[PDB]
Amino acid sequence: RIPTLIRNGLQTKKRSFFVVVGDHAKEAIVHLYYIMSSMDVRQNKSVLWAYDKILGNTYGMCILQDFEAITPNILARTIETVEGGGLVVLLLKGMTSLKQLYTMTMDVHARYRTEAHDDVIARFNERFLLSLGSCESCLVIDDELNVLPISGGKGVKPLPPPDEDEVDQAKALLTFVDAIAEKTLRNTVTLTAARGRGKSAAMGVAIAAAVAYGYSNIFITSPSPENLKTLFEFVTIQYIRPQDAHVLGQAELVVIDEAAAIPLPLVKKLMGPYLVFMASTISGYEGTGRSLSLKLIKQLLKEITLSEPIRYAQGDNVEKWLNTLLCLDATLPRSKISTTGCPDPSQCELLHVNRDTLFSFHPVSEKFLQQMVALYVASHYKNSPNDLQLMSDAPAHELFVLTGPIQEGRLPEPLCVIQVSLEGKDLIPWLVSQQFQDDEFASLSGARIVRIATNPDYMSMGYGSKALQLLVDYDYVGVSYGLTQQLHKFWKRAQFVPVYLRQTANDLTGEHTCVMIRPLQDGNDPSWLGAFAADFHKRFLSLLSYKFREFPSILALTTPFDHKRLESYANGLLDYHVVLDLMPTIAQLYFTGRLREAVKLSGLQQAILLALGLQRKDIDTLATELNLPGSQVLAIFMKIMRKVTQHFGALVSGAIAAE
Amino acid sequence: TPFDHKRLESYANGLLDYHVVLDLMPTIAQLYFTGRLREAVKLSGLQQAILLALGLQRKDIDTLATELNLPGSQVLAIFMKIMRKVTQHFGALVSGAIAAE
Amino acid sequence: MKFNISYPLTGAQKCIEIDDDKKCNIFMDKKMGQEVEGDTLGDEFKGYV
Repeated sequence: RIPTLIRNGLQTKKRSFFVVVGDHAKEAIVHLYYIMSSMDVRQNKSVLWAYDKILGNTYGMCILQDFEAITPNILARTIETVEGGGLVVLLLKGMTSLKQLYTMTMDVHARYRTEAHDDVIARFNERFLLSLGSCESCLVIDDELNVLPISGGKGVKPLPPPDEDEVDQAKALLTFVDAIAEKTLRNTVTLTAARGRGKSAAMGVAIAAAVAYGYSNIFITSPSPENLKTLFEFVTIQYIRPQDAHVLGQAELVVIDEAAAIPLPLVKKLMGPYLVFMASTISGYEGTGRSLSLKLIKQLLKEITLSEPIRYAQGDNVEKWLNTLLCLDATLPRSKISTTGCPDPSQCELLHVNRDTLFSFHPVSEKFLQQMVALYVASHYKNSPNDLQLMSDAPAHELFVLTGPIQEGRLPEPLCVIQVSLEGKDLIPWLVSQQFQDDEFASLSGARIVRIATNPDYMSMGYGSKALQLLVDYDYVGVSYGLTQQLHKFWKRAQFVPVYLRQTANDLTGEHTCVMIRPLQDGNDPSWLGAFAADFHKRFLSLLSYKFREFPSILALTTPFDHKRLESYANGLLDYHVVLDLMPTIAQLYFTGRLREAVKLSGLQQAILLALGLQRKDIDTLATELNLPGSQVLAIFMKIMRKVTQHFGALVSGAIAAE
Repeated sequence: TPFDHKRLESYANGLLDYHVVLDLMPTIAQLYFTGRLREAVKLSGLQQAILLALGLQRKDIDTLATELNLPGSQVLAIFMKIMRKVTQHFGALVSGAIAAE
Repeated sequence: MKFNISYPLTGAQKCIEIDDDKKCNIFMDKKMGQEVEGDTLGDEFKGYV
């Protein structure tokens, strides 16, 4: 049966999607047991069960348990890991019931929706059914199917034999790479490709290929790590991360893995001192949008691309499936495939559309939303299906599009898009209460502008603001972005008010993330905005010093509350920086506190509170002095805060701790 | 403090160096907190935004020289001038006397 | 950190998955059977011990 078919698959170097749809116990569990025994690419298979750590390894056969919930990113990542002949068994609920399935049963994975209870996500199911149904490639086994026909397999059955599967890199390694010429030999190369293309392996070759003594010595850097393992394993590779990397200049050829992830400022400086190989993943989950990639490239570039996967043969139906399901395809930035495409000429028109557009397939259909998705996704530094699922099923998702000429069914492409995500009642609706003063902040509703993007050909038209206005047009609106003097004014010009400036530079952008709100209702939202804004005002000195970068908080622009915050750190989980900065409530408290503010009290981890807050001593340093095991430091800081408050006012603190 | 005023005048009116007045907040940062002026982009206490960018921001001398468009050395002069301006805004009569003696 | 939270009084066995790091940070360096203030879970646990 399928075991014969499995033999064909590994020979072809392809993988297939096996869908088990039915009762949880019936089709799903028992069949999985049977399949494990039966399907033996090798004896059986590894059959890793998924219901990030996994990538370096590969496995024969795996199971994805969507019965309750479907996390698409996980599905895509899992596929990339599977070896040749492997089967990805997708466990689904009863097929008839699946679309509606999700409600009480719900898509548990609804961590995209994040309503109190999980919901249906019909649209996603519909898209899924479309791709699945389209061709014969995926095997659908439904319960109540006494016998399932298996196209392909032993005997004559459907599956046209691919050639036995078993040059692109070689053409690339030294070869395109021999950078010597009238033009400079030293320059920057940028190889980009989808996952599993061999970018790393390609990057590894150059390491030895250049020999310490001989061709030359190399170097390597990367963002939050990324699998450094393949490149070096394929590799003198040594690794100092970019920031630490900023130290001294030894090497002839630098290689940076997925540089798009690294801050423009840091990246640019580094590229100047040497010759580099720039690698970046695109067209997949956790890849980088090609729209952004161009802007990034422009900053320079000799760019090259690799088309074929090392792990499987091209045309692998499993991979095609995920790409289509996930909407991996990039085409809109260069051009649309139609008479129109590429720049979007004409007068830009602002309009809104609902999620419902998702089901209908006619004018305003899957296509319109799909096009919007491609544009926003394309413009982001990182791409993720969570975004896609949210767009499809999540409630509280609203879109506005800026489109070029519209007339007949087919017209030119969209110039811009705005995606609003209601939030309230992640990012603007999780933190305002953890980071802000009102415990209640989480209760209201607002729409975060998760993503806004204007086609690069069209930018600086005012379409961006036009998009926002349309959003407001017919408690508040919010946005969180990496702070830039430039971006802030855009939002300020938008009518946003600066809410918060956090502590940690965006790992990717390198700028600190700020939050702003555009007050829609006066009842409490302008109140929360103003109150936070005022709080930030008090905090301003604290933040600037704390920043290290010590950037002053302009924000979009040219106490009893403290007691509550303080109690929250002392009595509860609120983090140190939230209370702390140079002097938010925490430093404020140290100034007042007679206690050990100094060697022990104040506000922070070290002298427990003071040495970190005042001194800026390291966590490790005070752990030794204080003789704490680590983690315990925070506990001590909290305890120190509690002590100071009690000294100040015993009765007040007791009540606060209580409620 | 009144002692701070004297120190501040010494930087503004005379040669006393920045760190002496400055640190994170000796008299100089103290002055920036109080000062309504350009403490931020221009005022405060230090070389950069002239005073604030160095004192608050910890921006490099080279960095503000470019933004401020100073030749170098001139930065200190500008910092001093900025300090003088802030003091005058705070109290004109007091600063005049201090400058004098 | 997954949680197997039991409720004496009634006999309520529930399981909670808490992925975000920041919340669980309060259980770190605490001893067995200590008094937990489940407000580092502003969610469904508003004022719990």
